[PDB]
Amino acid sequence: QNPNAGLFKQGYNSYSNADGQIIKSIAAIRELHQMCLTSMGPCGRNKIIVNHLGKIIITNDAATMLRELDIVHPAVKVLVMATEQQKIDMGDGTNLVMILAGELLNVSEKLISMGLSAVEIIQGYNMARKFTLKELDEMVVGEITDKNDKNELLKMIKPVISSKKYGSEDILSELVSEAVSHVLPVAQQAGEIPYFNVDSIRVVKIMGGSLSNSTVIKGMVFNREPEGHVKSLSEDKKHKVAVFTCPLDIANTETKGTVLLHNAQEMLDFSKGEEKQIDAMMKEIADMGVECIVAGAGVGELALHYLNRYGILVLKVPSKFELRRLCRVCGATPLPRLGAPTPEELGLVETVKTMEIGGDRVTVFKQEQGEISRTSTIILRGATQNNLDDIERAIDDGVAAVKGLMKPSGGKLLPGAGATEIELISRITKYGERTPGLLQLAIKQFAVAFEVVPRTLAETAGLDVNEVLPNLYAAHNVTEPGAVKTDHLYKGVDIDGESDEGVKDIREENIYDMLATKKFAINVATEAATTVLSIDQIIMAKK
Amino acid sequence: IVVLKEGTDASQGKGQIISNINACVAVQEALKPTLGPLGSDILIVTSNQKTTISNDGATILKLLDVVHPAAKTLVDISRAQDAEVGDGTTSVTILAGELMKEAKPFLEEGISSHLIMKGYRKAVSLAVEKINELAVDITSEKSSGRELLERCARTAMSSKLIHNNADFFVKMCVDAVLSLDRNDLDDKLIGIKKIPGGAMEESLFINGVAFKKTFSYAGFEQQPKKFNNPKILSLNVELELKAEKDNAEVRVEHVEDYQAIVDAEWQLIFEKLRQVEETGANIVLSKLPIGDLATQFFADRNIFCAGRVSADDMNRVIQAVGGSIQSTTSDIKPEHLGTCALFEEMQIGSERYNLFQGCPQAKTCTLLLRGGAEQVIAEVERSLHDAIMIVKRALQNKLIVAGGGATEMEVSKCLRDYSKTIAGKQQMIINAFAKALEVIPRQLCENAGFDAIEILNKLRLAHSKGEKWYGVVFETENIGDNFAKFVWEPALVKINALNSATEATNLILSVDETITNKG
Amino acid sequence: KDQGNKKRQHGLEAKKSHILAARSVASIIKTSLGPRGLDKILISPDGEITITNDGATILSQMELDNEIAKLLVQLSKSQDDEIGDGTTGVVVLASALLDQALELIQKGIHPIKIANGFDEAAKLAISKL
Repeated sequence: QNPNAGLFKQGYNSYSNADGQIIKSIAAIRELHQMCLTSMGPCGRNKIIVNHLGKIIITNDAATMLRELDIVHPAVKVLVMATEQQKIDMGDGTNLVMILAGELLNVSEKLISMGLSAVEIIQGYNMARKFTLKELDEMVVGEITDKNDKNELLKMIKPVISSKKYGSEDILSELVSEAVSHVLPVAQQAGEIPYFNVDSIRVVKIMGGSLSNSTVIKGMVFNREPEGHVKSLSEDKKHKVAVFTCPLDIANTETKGTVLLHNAQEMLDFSKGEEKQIDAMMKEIADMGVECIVAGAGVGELALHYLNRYGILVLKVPSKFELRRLCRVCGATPLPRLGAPTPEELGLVETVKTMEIGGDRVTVFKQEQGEISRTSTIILRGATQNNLDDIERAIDDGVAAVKGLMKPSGGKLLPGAGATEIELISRITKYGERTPGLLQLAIKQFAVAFEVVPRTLAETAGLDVNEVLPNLYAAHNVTEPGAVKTDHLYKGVDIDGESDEGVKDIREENIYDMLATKKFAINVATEAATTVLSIDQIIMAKK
Repeated sequence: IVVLKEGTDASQGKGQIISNINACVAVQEALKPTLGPLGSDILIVTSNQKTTISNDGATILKLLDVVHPAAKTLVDISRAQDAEVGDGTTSVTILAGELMKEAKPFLEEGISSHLIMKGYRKAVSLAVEKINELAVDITSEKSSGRELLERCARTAMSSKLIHNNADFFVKMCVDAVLSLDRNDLDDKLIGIKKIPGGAMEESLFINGVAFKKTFSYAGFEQQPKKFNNPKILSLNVELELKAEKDNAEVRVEHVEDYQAIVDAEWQLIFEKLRQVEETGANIVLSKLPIGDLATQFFADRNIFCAGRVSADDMNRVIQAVGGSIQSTTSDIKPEHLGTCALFEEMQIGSERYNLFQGCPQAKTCTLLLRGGAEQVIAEVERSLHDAIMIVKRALQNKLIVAGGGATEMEVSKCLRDYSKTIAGKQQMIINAFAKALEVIPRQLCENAGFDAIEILNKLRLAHSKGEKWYGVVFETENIGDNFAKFVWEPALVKINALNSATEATNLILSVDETITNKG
Repeated sequence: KDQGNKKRQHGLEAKKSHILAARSVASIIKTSLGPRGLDKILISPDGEITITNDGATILSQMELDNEIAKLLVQLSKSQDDEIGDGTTGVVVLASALLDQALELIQKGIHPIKIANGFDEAAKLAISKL
């Protein structure tokens, strides 16, 4: 009886923008926005993620959540791609983009209900972004000298461990900073060659003990045992290592070369053939000074017998992924053939031994103060296997956070723990009333959108938002008789588990946010908020 | 048209936390009757169609396979209780779940769970310190080597069907632990075999290993069952005349060839069969059946053989005589052989049982149990398992705390006084933690039939009067000192329980949303 | 795993369901206990029809999913090897103890006090015989 109008395409459900479809798009984000509000901060909450394969996952990181969630709606999908923008270029700050871009759209509803055009809303945030990036350059307080000292690395790593693993912040800091200083060289005035790859730090774990018994190795650790009767090398300096792709056996042909057996007379010659050929090839390897042979393939029985008489440690690594990072320490190259250990393909190792880790014996690969290693290993110990795996995810994110300390302006820092967002409120509203025109509406609301960061940390910490927040606003508002402003840039959001009249200072715990992390987060959050405001309508087709 | 989850259920808010609370209560409610030595037993039917009844929280939660994520966390922490300690998996889940029940009214008042979790971490930190104060170092003090092991085993065996015969069972229980190196004690190294029929007091302790004697094949009244120093040979392959599986197709047109291929099938088997005699071993053990031809040839040379022996029993034979299993009969080396001090096949229980006895190289033992019914003996074996763990941990851990409600009250007693100095929400949280510690002595009285109202209140009286050691007597209902009643648990159990229960509680209270992907 | 097809009986409603379920299985062989007892028609899975009053045959021929009744089958299985003539007598006697136990549960007596009560009851009756 009731006809239909407005949908000329096919049988569908037509949604006109006159019903506030742009508001419904933000409402769909509000469902996901509330998910990230319990994530950011050391007081944040962990989410249980049940994988499609029937695996239980409990983690604070929201990037794992968005990866497991399959998104359709564009405004949420852009935020997922914006999260990947923050995840690929940096290993920290993923919760900053999702929460900020969500609040920028929340305060935009007041402008949409006012009747302010979406294009004029976008123009307001673009002008306020240039005002913010101008301030973010002046919000810089300290900068690291790139001395790469352990204490200097603790200042960077300490705030990174927070918001992920709490209570281990001081314990994990000494473990991570030691592994970074091993693979991080000390140099200046060279920007051509990049340094500190993510693969430079390997993390292994074993059941038993605790984080106090964890140790850091200056090189890679192998799980496999020393199959050969030689358990460890000597104390001589610069032991030569050889990596062979071809298995250890009688010399064969690079193409095929499969040994066939016909009569027992050939088997007697095959045995003596493997005896003379292996003894001839392995002897020339020992004569060249190579005391360790890394075999990427299987090792024959007669190959073990002759190498044990020459005192060469037999070490097998069937995994090619471990051999790739292994070439970054000694510098050896794998040989497809066998019997020609070219010295240019030979590496150098100081110490190869077998250590007992968690009750199991493992053969390590390491060095002492020579032939600098580009790969290190963190040995973790813990009682709970589930919590020990989550610590590994927190350390891996801490390694990618140190990557932001490289050449692209990663030394400068801004006050963290909600200290920067509060000052940006007064600075942007100062530009709002100063800039004439209709932009003052969107510019002032752009500073109000920064109130979510201090409120989020307060809601997750159980603190009263009616107390800490207004005391934090008055904390950055002072009257100074002079040009230089003083008294306090250091008032942050309080992390207390044991109360504290008022709020504390950033200078006490040295908890700050990086400039490269903050400046990149603003650009991604605005472009993500601009993309949602740019969509006034959607078009779909039948699959 | 567009959907965010693509049909993947995800729920959040305070209702999701309440749903996590109801899951912790459901897991707790199932384990409440299983708490304590006198606690009730649970009936669990696995999808494997194996009906099991046990009160041990480890085995219980492993066979339930609860898919609920918040309830599965209580199962994962119970497996950690079985790893770090191995005892008390029932109480660690009940105490962790009770923290969820006491935190439920705080969620309705608007109290954040993070302040609730922070209050427990300060309460446990003070709780572990009080346990160290309650840790009593005792070895030779006011006790001998024999009285320490016996008097502690009598309490674990008290209030049981073995109460009257307990005098005989403590002797075999103490000798079972002392039969192993006191530096490393494993419950798996103590074997227990149930013998149907016979009197309970006639049970014997075997220094070596014994098995079921599953050999079903004829040829009896031969192969003498009593050897002094028999040479034990472990075998793999099958020596029977007519084989088990394979065959061959032979076409012969002659009568002498018909007998030839039958003798050929005999000669191929007799070849490897005669090689067993060339080894010169009196005992032939194999995981595969030893046929009539083999047991008859072994009978003429007075060689004893038993076939189809369980793999779990053959592994203990290796740990007994120090032998090794050889695949064939040809290459058998002399060091793979083994010998005991005595070998005898007992008819106890109207069933034949082979046993090795007097093995000096034995790292394991076997304890035989007898009784009027198989179900009663199973209760004797499980009541023995509870007694072995008390005797084992007594030698391995010299730091003990008074159990049976004693330590549980003292930890809850002092934290109520410590909460008076702390002001704010943390005061009601610590008071809720101390109130949550009252579920352990409660359920001990409810599962044993005692009145929870009178005994607990009377326990709160005398314990507050300046004596810290008052527990709950499990024999005659009353309040009393368990240090005199010899109810003892090591301090590592009470410390790891408060650490693991609060850890699992802090993991569940920190979950706002449960995202489950379908596929 | 597989949350469905899992039922749980605990506490109040569990004790009443266990006694009534064991009573229904016992009420089967009650009329079959005696020299004058009544026979039953048992149909094998192959279709053969047999008529016998033997309790060891009836309890074995009956295929039941009740775990409480499976304990009754294990009760007659262990005694059949020891005796064999007390098959139908032990189940009716055990269910009679369960029927009296259900009455004690309704009076507020814990099942542990009932189990310890029947234990001292047997020791006293054995001395009298």
